[PDB]
Amino acid sequence: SFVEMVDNLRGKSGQGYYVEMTVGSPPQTLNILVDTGSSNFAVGAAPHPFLHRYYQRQLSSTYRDLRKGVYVPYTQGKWEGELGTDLVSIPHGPNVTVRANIAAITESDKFFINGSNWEGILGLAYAEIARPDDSLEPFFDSLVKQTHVPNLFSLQLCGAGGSMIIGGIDHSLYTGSLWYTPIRREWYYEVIIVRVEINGQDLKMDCKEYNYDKSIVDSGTTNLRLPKKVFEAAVKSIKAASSTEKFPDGFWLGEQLVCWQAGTTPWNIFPVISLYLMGEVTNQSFRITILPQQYLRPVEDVATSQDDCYKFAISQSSTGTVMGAVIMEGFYVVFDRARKRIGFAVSACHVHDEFRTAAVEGPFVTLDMEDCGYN
Ligand SMILES: CCCN1C(=O)OC[C@@H]1Cc1cc(C[C@@H]2CS(=O)(=O)C[C@H](NCc3cccc(C(C)C)c3)[C@H]2O)ccc1O
Repeated sequence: SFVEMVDNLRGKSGQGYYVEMTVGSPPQTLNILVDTGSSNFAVGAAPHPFLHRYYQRQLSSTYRDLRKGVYVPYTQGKWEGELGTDLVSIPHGPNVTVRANIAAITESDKFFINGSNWEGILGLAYAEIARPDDSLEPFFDSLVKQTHVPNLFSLQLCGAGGSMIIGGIDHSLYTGSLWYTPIRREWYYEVIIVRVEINGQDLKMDCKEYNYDKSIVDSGTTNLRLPKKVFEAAVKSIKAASSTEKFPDGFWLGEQLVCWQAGTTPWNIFPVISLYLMGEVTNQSFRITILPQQYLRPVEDVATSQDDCYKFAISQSSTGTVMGAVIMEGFYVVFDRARKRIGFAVSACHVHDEFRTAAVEGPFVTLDMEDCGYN
């Protein structure tokens, strides 16, 4: 019965993908950002310039105050509020109702986005990174304990809406085979990258550099973020491959956006990036290939024209590798919590390049993959 959940997501990689939910009795409708990069369920509970609606605890008869404060600092943006519990449901999700923890946001800073269309956030990662501490059971954990919903979900983010299949895998949302990588540790959705190639060229770095100090799958992050050393190597390789044309130094920093005559974007000059992930069997891995149409996020024409403009969706990180929404977009991603693994398959709503195609290929042989994990 996953068909009811197909296409239940809206938004983009820039402002975030969100799903509709209801909290309290009577049910209060709110759009909630889908974030596999955090573990707190929180909604605006007070007026805000960017909010068109918010959670009103007083109007809910099922609301319960936990008499405890909470705050959450994200890489960018933060909020604080009061903890409590209330009945929660997902209209275009499993037909169930569960009591989960809810952080009523009373104050925030650079958290809500103007015009994003969402007023809350659904942290889908594990309790280990929940605030104030791992005692605050995350939404998905509550859902799985209180109902018969299987312990797993899948995300199909489509750039250029999308689907969040709660409790299973919808075989009609992807093509080819699903390839699985182990979830290294249950806190963020941590994985291990064992090799990286640009246009078939191996970056030739100590694979530990790829996972320094970790690598995570974050639907709540827009770009592909890479550790300093890896970012520099990647940019250097991407520059050479596209040396045909020159771009502002600010462009490679994700500041300036490059434009081209409507339909003249030189995709061919931009290389494909292949990230190899640790597999399920000894010395085995697989790779996902990212096309330029993925790491070149399209943006509105800053001018008064109508030319195709984009922003370099690859940026430097100091908190490890982050496989964000722009990476997830070409693929169907299965967060198989039950079997502690993450699956990747070519999405039905994949990118359409002329002579190239985003892919998930295997199997590959890779020795000493364990040494790729950072400690
Ligand atoms: C798809 C579009 C996503 N977006 C984005 O990147 O910036 C704006 C936009 C929407 C948006 C998303 C988030 C979720 C954050 C984003 S982050 O870029 O901050 C990485 C972090 N996950 C990793 C992380 C990093 C530090 C601390 C924590 C704890 C909460 C466990 C977790 C994640 O939860 C918070 C506020 C927002 O306005």
